[PDB]
Amino acid sequence: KPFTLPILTLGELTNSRFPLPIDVLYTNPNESAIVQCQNGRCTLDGELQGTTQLLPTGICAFRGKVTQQVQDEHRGTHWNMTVTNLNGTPFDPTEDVPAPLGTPDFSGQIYGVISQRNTNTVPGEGNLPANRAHEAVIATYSPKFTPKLGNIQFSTWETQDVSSGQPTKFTPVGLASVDANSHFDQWTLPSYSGALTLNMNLAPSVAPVFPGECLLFFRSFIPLKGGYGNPAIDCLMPQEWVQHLYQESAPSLSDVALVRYVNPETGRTLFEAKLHRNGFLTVARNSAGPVVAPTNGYFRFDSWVNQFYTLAPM
Amino acid sequence: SKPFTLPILTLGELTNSRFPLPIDVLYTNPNESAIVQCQNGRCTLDGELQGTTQLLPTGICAFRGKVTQQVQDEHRGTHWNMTVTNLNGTPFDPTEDVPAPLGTPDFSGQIYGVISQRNTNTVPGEGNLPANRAHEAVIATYSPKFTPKLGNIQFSTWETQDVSSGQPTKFTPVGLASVDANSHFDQWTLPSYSGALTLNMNLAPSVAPVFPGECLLFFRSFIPLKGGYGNPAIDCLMPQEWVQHLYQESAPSLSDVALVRYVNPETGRTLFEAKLHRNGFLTVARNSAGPVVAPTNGYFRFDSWVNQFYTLAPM
Ligand SMILES: C[C@@H]1O[C@H](O)[C@@H](O)[C@H](O)[C@@H]1O
Ligand SMILES: C[C@@H]1O[C@H](O)[C@@H](O)[C@H](O)[C@@H]1O
Ligand SMILES: C[C@@H]1O[C@H](O)[C@@H](O)[C@H](O)[C@@H]1O
Ligand SMILES: C[C@@H]1O[C@H](O)[C@@H](O)[C@H](O)[C@@H]1O
Repeated sequence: KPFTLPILTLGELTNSRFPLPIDVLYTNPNESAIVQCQNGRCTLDGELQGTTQLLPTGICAFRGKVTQQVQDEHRGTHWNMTVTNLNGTPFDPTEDVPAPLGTPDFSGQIYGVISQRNTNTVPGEGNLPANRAHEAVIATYSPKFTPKLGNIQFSTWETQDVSSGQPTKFTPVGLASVDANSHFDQWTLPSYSGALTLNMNLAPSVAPVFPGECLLFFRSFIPLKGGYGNPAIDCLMPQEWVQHLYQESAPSLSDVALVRYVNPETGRTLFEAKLHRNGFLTVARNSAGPVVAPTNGYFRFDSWVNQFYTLAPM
Repeated sequence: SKPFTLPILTLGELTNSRFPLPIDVLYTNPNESAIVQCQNGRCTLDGELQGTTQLLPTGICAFRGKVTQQVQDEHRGTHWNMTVTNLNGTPFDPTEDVPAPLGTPDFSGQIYGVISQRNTNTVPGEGNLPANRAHEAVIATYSPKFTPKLGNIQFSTWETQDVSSGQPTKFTPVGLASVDANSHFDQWTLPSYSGALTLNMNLAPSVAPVFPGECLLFFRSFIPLKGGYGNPAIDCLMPQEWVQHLYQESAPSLSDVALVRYVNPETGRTLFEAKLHRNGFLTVARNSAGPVVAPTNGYFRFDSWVNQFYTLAPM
């Protein structure tokens, strides 16, 4: 079965690491961190890895139940919630995954909305349940962030109106802050089972091997609740590529696919890239920053090549 | 002729094309009195997007634009006029043959979400990272001030001051503010995209069974509530992944109807069959309302092109 990529353009792609559209292609050759994100991880023959799942609505989402308000040194009102799988089934910590699929894969203060729909109903209210929603923050670097253990903590501005024991949804929206105390680092993984524990079942780190090459990312700018900043989240492949590869399950005929970024209006190749078996792109570029190209551009699979292939410089 | 196909995503792997929600259940309601004419999640089987449908899951019920004015409510809350662009940031051209900017909500109600802003500019001499803010907001799509086809809408906030004019603004939808009587939630009533006395234009057509004994089959999602009582749902004709797939493939439609079977892969058994109509919606032979009780690892498989006169096996 022939390997293919979707023919979605850049303006028709979304980030696999946060629910955002792709804004630009981006490189950063001098990156010192190990790149080992856990969402947006899929091999070219369709094997999902890390915490990657298929739903755009599941990325950095949680489902579960609030148990109780809990004490925390930091500003706000804090709440513990058990978390299930996104489909509502109990999370089984013995599954070979780092954490429930969809769990955030970076250090930071994730801002979103917690909403609840009660299980019990009121006969006087048409046998309909009570609801509430409030803004919430999840500090993924907190020692109380333990999604692999089945529970996490979030904070609210709201001091009282979060109910215990009721079905709870977290809808991510952006970051609370990128100030010095907010520990935003997109390449630092959370400790999924808590402080001082080793993460397990990780999707592998990715890196260029060939001289002169660097990773190419699909970059999205992420909203902020407050403060100064222009934070971004870079994914290895957009969510639509995860979904496509998973569907197709095309055998990988070598370790490296040659892809061409094409202008469909003109037919011209803007640049070429290596698409590696584990699901990431490299290019021959010696600079950091956006790739300035039209958003109607798209990657086209050309052929299977190998580690010895020399890319034309961007 | 390029063969027609559906994605092999299961129900637990599909999302709603009318609001950013996972699909929860398949659903019928034969006795529905409203005309079904939603504008998001509209795609022909040969890949033609219709209505306000676009491809991004992040674009559904999203807005992009700039705030122009603050207006305090008589009683409570603050209203903000917002001039909207296309989601890709280019100016919205109202003479474009669409009902409204792609992604515009397609139903009456109070849509609850978060408005966020990232300022364009920084203060000369004063540090070079832009200022940001986000607050909860509500968009009343039934409001006379909801005129996205004219290039502007209004949202309201609890926040009374901290929303900036002339700065890039994003609306991230989250759910509904209310489903009380005064909140006018009706998923099949279209907004008046240009205001109340003006006719909507360039609409995707209404959908309905033709053949006796059939009813529409929907992909149903439950939508969060900011407050109050209720368990509101949003029904789409096809999930967003089917829109994306059909658009990609652009397979010619070889009859008016693609016969599809909902299959249990564990047993290989067909649970039921359905008609997938050329204009992009499903019907089944069912004479009851409510969820279809089936495993979420079940999925629709294309069987063959049939005629509109084909008689469905009763569900
Ligand atoms: C819920 C809280 O209300 C306050 O007025 C705001 O200043 C906070 O940002 C937050 O939204
Ligand atoms: C930089 C400042 O951060 C705060 O959270 C906001 O409320 C202000 O509007 C401003 O953007
Ligand atoms: C921003 C507003 O703050 C208040 O405390 C809340 O009661 C409202 O629901 C809203 O969130
Ligand atoms: C029914 C009530 O509606 C309000 O908005 C909520 O704040 C309460 O928690 C409760 O759900």
